Amino acid sequence: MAQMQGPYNFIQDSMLDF
Amino acid sequence: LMAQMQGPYNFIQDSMLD
Amino acid sequence: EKPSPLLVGREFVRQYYTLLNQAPDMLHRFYGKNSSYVHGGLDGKPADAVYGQKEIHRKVMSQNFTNCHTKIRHVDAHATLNDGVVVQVMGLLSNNNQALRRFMQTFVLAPEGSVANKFYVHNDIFRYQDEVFG
Amino acid sequence: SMVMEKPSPLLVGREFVRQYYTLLNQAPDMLHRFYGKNSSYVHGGLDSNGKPADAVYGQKEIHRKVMSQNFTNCHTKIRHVDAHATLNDGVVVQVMGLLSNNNQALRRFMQTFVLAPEGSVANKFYVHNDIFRYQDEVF
Repeated sequence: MAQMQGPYNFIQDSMLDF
Repeated sequence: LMAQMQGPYNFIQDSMLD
Repeated sequence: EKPSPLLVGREFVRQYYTLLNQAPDMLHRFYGKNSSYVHGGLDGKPADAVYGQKEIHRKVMSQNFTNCHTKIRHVDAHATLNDGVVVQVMGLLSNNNQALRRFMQTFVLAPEGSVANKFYVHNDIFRYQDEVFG
Repeated sequence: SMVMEKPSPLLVGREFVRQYYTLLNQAPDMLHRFYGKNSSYVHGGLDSNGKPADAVYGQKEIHRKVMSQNFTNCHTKIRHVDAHATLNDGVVVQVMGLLSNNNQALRRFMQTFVLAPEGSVANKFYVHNDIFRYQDEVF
């Protein structure tokens, strides 16, 4: 999750209900 | 061509070339 | 109703590769002022976009499209931003009765905004496979 | 501290493609988070008729399908990436590379993405569109 560091953010909240 | 290019949707704009 | 994206997609694609074949100097009629076009090319790197009919009419001819044959082997279209349609075409294209070449192609179609069932190409991304898998 | 990078279509496409294929490989059970309620997804396949497979919508559906294609130690060579401005400040990305899965064979892929502005946070995007086809499956 250190590799997902960048100038722009593509990662959203999880709509996975459970 | 003119007959052949007729279809249910249109994709042809006006020729914008002065 | 809001058109079917694949109905729209197959139809643009048969229209597109008909004109490319028959009247490729009229191929610019598909684009607007701000539409991206890149149809393959090594400089020697993969080539850059050009914007709007006038810049597009140009590049089109800068490629000597002659007796241009195409076998479209798959089309996939889908609803996208602002009742637009993203289109992914795979197929083989022969120019000037030379080699038959595998291509990837992406199109974004945007409603014209005036007549319903009218669209225009916002975006056009073509690549010859032989220029990338060397 | 650091001022924000402008959302240069090519930079957004390059940064998103390293994350996409990094997270596919290291964590495919998370890959469902790049997507939104509306998002559309298709990733190869040849249905009963032997023709290319249908697509699904929203995170849950997409996750479902991602988990069903068992991605183990999925490696990716990426041999070209094209990214252009599209509607409503959205970025359309054409990706050409090879994907080996489970140390099975490196097959060549054609892949269209559309990244959309996310609306709430600056420089934040969601994958509106994810069309992935293998070439052996089509040629």
